[PDB]
Amino acid sequence: SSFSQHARTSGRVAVEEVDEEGKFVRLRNKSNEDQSMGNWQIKRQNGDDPLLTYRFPPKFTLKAGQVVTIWAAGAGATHSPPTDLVWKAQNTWGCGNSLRTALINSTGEEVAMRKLVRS
Amino acid sequence: SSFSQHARTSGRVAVEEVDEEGKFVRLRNKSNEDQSMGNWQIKRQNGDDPLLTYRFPPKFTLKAGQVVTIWAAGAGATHSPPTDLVWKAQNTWGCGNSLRTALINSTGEEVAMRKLVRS
Amino acid sequence: TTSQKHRDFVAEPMGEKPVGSLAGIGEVLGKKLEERGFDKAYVVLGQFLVLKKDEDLFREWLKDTCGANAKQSRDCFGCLREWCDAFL
Amino acid sequence: TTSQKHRDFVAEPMGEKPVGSLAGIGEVLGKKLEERGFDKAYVVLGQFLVLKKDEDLFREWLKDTCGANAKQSRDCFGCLREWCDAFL
Amino acid sequence: TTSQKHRDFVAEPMGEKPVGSLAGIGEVLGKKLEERGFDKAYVVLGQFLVLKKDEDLFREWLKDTCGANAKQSRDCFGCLREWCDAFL
Amino acid sequence: TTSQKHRDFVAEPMGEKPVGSLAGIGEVLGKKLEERGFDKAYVVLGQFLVLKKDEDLFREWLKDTCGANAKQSRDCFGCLREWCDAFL
Repeated sequence: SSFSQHARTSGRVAVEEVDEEGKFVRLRNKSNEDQSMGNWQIKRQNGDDPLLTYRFPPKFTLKAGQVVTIWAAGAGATHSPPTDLVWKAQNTWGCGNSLRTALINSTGEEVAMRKLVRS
Repeated sequence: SSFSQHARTSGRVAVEEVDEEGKFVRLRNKSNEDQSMGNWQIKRQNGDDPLLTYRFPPKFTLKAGQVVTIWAAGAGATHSPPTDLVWKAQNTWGCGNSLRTALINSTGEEVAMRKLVRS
Repeated sequence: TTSQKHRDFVAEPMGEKPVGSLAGIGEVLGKKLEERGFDKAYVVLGQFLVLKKDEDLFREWLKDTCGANAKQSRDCFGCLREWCDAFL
Repeated sequence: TTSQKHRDFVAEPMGEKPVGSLAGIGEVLGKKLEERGFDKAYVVLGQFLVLKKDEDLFREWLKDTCGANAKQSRDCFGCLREWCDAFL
Repeated sequence: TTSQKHRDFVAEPMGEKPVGSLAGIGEVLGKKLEERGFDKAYVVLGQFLVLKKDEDLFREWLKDTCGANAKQSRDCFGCLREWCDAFL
Repeated sequence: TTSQKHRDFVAEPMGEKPVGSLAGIGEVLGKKLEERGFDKAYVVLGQFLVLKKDEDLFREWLKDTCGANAKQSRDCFGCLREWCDAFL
């Protein structure tokens, strides 16, 4: 796939899938309990590109075993909570050989991260 | 006043005032927290007249207790963001015996409403 | 014209107000209906919706379920109908 | 978990949507309920209020009133409960 | 400021839209461009890109190809420029 | 299979890369292409698109324009084709 994926998780939510073209960001709650992700921050790093910061609404909770996918403006997807959300303020999550998607909670702590590395 | 006022609001911003001549629509962030109204839509119904939809900027914030007054094109006022906006795209907000305005958020959901009903 | 309590109730959605908050519903009739099981306004309105908003049937049933006179039943029906026209 | 028709019904006030607009209600069951008298979503919601939001009683009543299965009854009960939580 | 046809064209990638879907291209202009060989929007854009995105050169080429005046040439050049900015 | 320059060109949008930045295009080939009029990589890509992505046509054009051989023409065609498949 030419993009190595590094998965690390210390909480309940893991970064399930990252789009190489930056169309969407997919996270998974692999525990057996619902995770409240109110005002959690998603920071996307594309190599040396400036950070794109996405902020969730003040009250948001992902049910256990459910999938929420954050789509970009250029993707053309339709938001449908609690499973589908679209970030119209950003045309695309970006591209590059070093794509890093870090999930930041409301306390500014990194609990999940997945990095796409291409030789 | 012959125009019975019927208001409904479930969020931090409520319909502060409605102009009977359709010059402006006035709202207030009646909470104690600054409210971000980015991309929020305003849907105004004037009896049987077609709905007029005004959309907030992608990142617009109404602070706590502040007054936002969206003026029509025929209002003649000058926009002063984030306090005064003039909807030059709409000559008048309209008139009629059934003036109901529904505020639509960034997620396309109604949280505040005021309806003026005349005999 | 209209009772002020009626105006207050029709101004805003019923929410979770007690049946006593309904216009024309005092402590006597309110307590009667609460003991009847209609302990809240929204159940009573659902009955009104179930009765398909008919004035005669709703007023007669209200009298038979608590004892509202023609005046009280008329006022309660008017308040419910106006609220439905406003929020329903 | 929820259908888009369910969300559309929930996302807006019910107004005067037909009984068929309810989640999990197709042509057959909606027509049956209209035959029973529940010709609109508001009548069903009023019944639900009279039912005082009991899941089992509401679903049993729906099955006895239009032959709805656990799927359709669950969908309609969820839609009505969410609409109540949002607007009531 | 921006024409609705221009907004529709720029909102999505041009893909395989005909020359008539271009902003500032009417039926007569579209037919002329199709007859000349620029029968599709992307070929016209490539010709615009061949002219190194120059406003004057592209507008003069459009005028000599189909007969556009100042307004039509300006609208077409603006549409292609905004499409290039958005996607190219 | 492909040179490092090909990977570098494909992995990112071309933007404003010079004609020499194309895979299989040397300093002499790039200078000749600039002299002929294809002074940028996106100009060569537009020429490739005009040829409707034909391999033989593009290779013959490159050979007749800058004197590129079969290997250089094949490398440039592959680079442009992969860029189109990745972004266009």
